[PDB]
Amino acid sequence: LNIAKSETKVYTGEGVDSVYRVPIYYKLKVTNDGSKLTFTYTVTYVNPKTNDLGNISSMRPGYSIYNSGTSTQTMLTLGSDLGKPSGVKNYITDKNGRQVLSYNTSTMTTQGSGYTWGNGAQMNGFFAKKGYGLTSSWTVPITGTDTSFTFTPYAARTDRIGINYFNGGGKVVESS
Amino acid sequence: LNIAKSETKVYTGEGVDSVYRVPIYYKLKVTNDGSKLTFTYTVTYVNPKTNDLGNISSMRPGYSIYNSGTSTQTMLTLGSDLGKPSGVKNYITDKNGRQVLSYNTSTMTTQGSGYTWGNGAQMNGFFAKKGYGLTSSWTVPITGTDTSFTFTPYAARTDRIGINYFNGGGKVVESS
Ligand code: NA
Ligand code: NA
Repeated sequence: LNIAKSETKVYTGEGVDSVYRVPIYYKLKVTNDGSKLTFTYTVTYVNPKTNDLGNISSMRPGYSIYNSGTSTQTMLTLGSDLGKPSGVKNYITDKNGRQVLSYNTSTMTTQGSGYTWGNGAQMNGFFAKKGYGLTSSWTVPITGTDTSFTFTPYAARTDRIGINYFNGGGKVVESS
Repeated sequence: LNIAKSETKVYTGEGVDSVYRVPIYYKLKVTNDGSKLTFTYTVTYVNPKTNDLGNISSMRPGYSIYNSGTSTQTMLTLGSDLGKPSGVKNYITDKNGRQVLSYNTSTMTTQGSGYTWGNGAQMNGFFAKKGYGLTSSWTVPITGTDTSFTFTPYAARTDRIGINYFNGGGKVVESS
């Protein structure tokens, strides 16, 4: 049938460098070959649309930027049929996306998999006033040493589900 | 050696029912038997510490509460060596935690696994002014049909990593 061997989508966007008051841009290229996704992520002061570099003539040579945040600032979230990310290659690319030089490879660390459940049950005042409780239970298989988890309690009246009576206070966090 | 066959921890906390201005409580019991974690989650107006029901005599019998939020309000996050959660049993428990009746079982839906990378590389003004870019790349294996993902771009000066130049605007989201 001569089906495509890969499909690639390119996303761009922009923000503002607060220090020099100029636009800063990102480009995210994602390629799907059927076996794996390949991500290529670039931060630059060159507009991807016009290929023109912004006016940063006053930018000092020692000024430096990161393209990633702290270990707790999630940048990538993956669906259930995507496996474990590889190491992250870091490098400097020229105006045409070609590698100028490369730095040390980074390691992906997970913040964990998040879950919720639908068709939530409810407890009425008739039961509540008897001292009854609304209870949910589930099990989670253990496949190795890292059995860490976090749990966020939730309670809300049925006609205003958005207002959490616990408001984020009593979060349960368990290491290692 | 007669090693314990299981270990259990019980977490409690409290919030406020805005409508009736009374404390509302949660209890989370987590049991580890080596093969799986078992979670038991209860929302109630009975104080777990004193075993005393708050004053909700004015609570109308038709008043109802949920113990969970929307499909996007993450309540449980699991570490890398924890597998896929089972179905969630829903039921009403009495003052002593015994089942009074049960409702329909709920289904856990994942919000995905979150990731970040450390040892982030940096680009200096000398390179930026050449029209160069800071680039990271990685691959992700595909094991099924759901290859959805989200990506949040990030850029910050190296002496103030906390201020994201993209501020959350250009988030990349891909279905199904
Ligand atoms: Na964690
Ligand atoms: Na998703």
